[PDB]
Amino acid sequence: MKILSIDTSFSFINFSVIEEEKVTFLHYLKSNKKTLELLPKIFEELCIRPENFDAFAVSVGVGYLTSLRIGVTFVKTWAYTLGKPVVSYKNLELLAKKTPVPFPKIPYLKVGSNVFYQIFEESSSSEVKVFKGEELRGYGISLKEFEDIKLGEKQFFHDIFPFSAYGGIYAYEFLKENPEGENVFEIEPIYVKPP
Amino acid sequence: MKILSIDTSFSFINFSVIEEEKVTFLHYLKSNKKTLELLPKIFEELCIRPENFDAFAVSVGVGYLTSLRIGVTFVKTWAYTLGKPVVSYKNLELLAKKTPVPFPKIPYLKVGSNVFYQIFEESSSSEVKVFKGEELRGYGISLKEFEDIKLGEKQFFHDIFPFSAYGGIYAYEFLKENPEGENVFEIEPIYVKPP
Amino acid sequence: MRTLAVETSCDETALAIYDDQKGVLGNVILSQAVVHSPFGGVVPELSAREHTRNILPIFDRLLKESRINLEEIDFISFTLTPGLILSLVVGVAFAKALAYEYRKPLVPVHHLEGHIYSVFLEKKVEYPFLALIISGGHTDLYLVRDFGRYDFLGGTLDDAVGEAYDKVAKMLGLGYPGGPIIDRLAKEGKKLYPLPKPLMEEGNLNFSFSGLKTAILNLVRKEDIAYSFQETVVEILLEKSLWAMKKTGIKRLVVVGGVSANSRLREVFKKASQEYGFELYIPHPSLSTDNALMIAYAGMERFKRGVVAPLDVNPQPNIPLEEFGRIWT
Amino acid sequence: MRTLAVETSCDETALAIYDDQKGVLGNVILSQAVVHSPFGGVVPELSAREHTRNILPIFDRLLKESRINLEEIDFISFTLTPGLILSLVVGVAFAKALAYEYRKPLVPVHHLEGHIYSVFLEKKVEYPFLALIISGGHTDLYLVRDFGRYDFLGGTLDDAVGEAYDKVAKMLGLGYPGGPIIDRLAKEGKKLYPLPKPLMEEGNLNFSFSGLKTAILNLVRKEDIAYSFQETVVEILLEKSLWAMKKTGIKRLVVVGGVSANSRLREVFKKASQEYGFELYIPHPSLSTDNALMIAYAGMERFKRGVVAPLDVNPQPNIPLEEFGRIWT
Ligand SMILES: [Fe+3]
Ligand SMILES: [Fe+3]
Repeated sequence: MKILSIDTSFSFINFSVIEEEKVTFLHYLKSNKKTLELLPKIFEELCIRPENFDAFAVSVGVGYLTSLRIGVTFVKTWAYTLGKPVVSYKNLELLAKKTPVPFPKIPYLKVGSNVFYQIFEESSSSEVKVFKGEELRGYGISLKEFEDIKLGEKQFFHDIFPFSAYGGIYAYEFLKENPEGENVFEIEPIYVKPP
Repeated sequence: MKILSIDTSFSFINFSVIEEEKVTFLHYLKSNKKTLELLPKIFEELCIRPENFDAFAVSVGVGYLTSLRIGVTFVKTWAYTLGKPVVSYKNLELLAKKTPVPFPKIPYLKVGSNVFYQIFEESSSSEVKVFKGEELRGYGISLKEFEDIKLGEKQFFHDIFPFSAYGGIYAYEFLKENPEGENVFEIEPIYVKPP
Repeated sequence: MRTLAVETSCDETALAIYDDQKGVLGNVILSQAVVHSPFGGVVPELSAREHTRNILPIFDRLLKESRINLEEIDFISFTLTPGLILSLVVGVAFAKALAYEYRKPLVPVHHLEGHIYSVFLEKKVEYPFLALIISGGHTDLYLVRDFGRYDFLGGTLDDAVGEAYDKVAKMLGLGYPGGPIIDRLAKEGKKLYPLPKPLMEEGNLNFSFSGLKTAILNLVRKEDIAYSFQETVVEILLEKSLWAMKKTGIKRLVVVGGVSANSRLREVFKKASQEYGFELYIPHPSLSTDNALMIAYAGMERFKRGVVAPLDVNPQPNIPLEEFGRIWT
Repeated sequence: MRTLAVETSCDETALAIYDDQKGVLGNVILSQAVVHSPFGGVVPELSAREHTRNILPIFDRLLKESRINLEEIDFISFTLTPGLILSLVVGVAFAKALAYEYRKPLVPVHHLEGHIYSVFLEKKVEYPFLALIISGGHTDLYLVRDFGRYDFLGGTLDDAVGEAYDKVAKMLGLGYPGGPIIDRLAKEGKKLYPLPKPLMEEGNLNFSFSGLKTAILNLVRKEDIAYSFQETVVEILLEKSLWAMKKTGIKRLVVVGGVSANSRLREVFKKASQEYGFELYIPHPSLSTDNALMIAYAGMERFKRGVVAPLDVNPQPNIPLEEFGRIWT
């Protein structure tokens, strides 16, 4: 099983290859170039070709909506035309699940002027919320990029957290129990705010 | 400050660029190619040129000794000839410092037939030890690659942990207080066993 | 040769396959009118979401209806500019995904250039000719000397014709789409009240329409109002077109864009061509509104001249047609 | 033109700069004899650590003594094979680091090819010629028809001469380096005891030396033993060399490698060239042991023929000289 996993949520675009249940390739670039300047030229530069993969994974956010729409459209087009499974994954869920701090876990990411966060307990979780300054109980989890933003009683900041790597490992697990993947026509970025 | 950070400890070779205190580039490849087949051709493919950096960082392990010697020699040669600072960093220290599990922390990595581990308390740490099956108190920390190996009372496995990214962030912090870096002639892989 | 064309510049998701020997091999469109109707206009973010959602199902229908394999496509044509940038990027992403996957060249098309070439689908037009483009945010006259060679002659100083129809219908309270509703109320108008024609100076090829919502407020059956507004607009369009032929000496006129589907407009321009003896080309109504077949035709013209885009080509909200033609031809 | 040469194939870290018009511009070596001495031989892992540690300080000395800038180097020469692979990779890494940094070509050299060309540093030798290479794990005869064109004629079926010296000295209890110690005890030998010469069949160009540690045990002053062993070895080397000249008809002989520094060997071969009238080339002793100048000279020969290595060139513990020459020339 060889999976191409893509993350276009932030200016640190990144993609991974998952094989034998592990990351065998990861490319991560923080760029001010526009998403369509980078894609698909960056794939050609790294000799990444969609026909070489058994399955695809893609972040649906939270993240910047235009760059999410662009990445999701690349991947859906490849997965649908090649008849290959595709798995979506969620950034804040990965941040909570992969960070071994105690509950409650408050992963958060900033997109434009909004700080989006979500609250994870052991057996339940909230919707994605928009931070307004509220005092929050528990452990904030974010990225070094957002180190200046404090949520919860304590904060942990990942120096780096390439969502495409974690999403690809998750997709690998997902496809063991659901080999058909998720419905390709239904993959959409997560929308928190209305249009 | 633009740092090129290199990790040749394992078959997942990886390098990062650190700027403005953050990872702006990371390339991570699990390859069965020999270290000198990959270096320096992989740099030419990614347009990475040593004269473009202010400083260099390199892992001294623990890791495979020949691939560590090769990476350290690349970086020392560049840092010395360009007159740029260089910072070494240690893999097991990074694994402990960056994983928010409780103390004691037992990071471990496998190299050939040896499992090397180190014990971290809040204010002291052990030497790098060789695991012989002993029951250990505390939280084991390793990589998914080594998920089949259990140390300590609980285990945490990083899906991915590119040492060059964490080492480059550390080197960035290091150079703020010690702008001259470490003595380039003294950078050597960590040796645990005798020759 | 044949191309798959992609058009997502505004509020319609359009894909088509065109073969320059066999003609239309496939053609699928999905309008977003229903979803924007409650807001009284196109909402950019919502339009982008709709393109993202609808483009794959539309493609699936296009592939099942055409029965064509993507390996048999010679190049991907797509609209690069102008339009809503949040919608443009969806079609470009889709076009570049297929082009990279199938190792096919990319050929960019300017949306108004597509509208010009929508009449070539039915009948080739000799150069040079005049193009009146009347759709969306545009009411322009161009002198087309060759493919890629478009001289801007005049445009609207305020509202385009489409926006005027919407503002008028909303003024007297009516559905958002504006166009169809006024063309149907106007068919029922008995008396023709006089309205003032704005610019209308000797040799001036620009347009103004917002100076009609003023005289409209100075007022009667809503049918006579729709009828009177529609007559004044069409007359302004014709006179400006006539002046452009006299100023240039060119007696071929292409009338394109969504407003070119208006049945009264078609009467008045056809009549004038009969009375004045100039050649008139208006597309079938199915080609007056946004579609990807017109993108395919202009893509053929540009490909045949050896012009392809690099893989990192990036859409932009508004490159002028004249400049686009120089850059890309 | 000029090259920086890198040699880390065994237990000496050697860097040199050679200019084909100006001669030696720099030359620095550091032996690891002291560190391996306690183990009675070269320890591979320890040797690799020493190269890693010593190569940068040696370079710093080379740059300060030569005063040359790396921008002025035309290409990097380096030993690719044969040798200890854990040591080889250190010099290759260093050579490839500089080549990539400074955008200079890489030119690989076979270590025994370096030994052949160590005499060209003092005097060019006409082709074809015979090479007796006597160093390390090698006691070989080659017919050199041109640069890169080496025909293997014979080699040792057990111990090389260097290993024989070490095994003999250890046999009668002495320091590890073996060579120098026996050459100095032998200078004090009075009586010459007879020892059996192994192969020594008519026209056979192979070598055997381990059949001497047997007759040695059948035994007297340790000085007479060293003297008798040394005489038998040198005589075996000479007779085999003489037979090779008669079998090939070629009367030019190059004698290279560390054992070529032995003062008794030089006497016997020089005498034979005087008595038989063949041309003999032995390098200055400073060039008999590993150095990078000989690597530089062979690197010049290969570069001048247009041959460079790709960036991903990989060392190997043991490509045969004959095959290496065909591959790389
Ligand atoms: Fe349009
Ligand atoms: Fe040697």
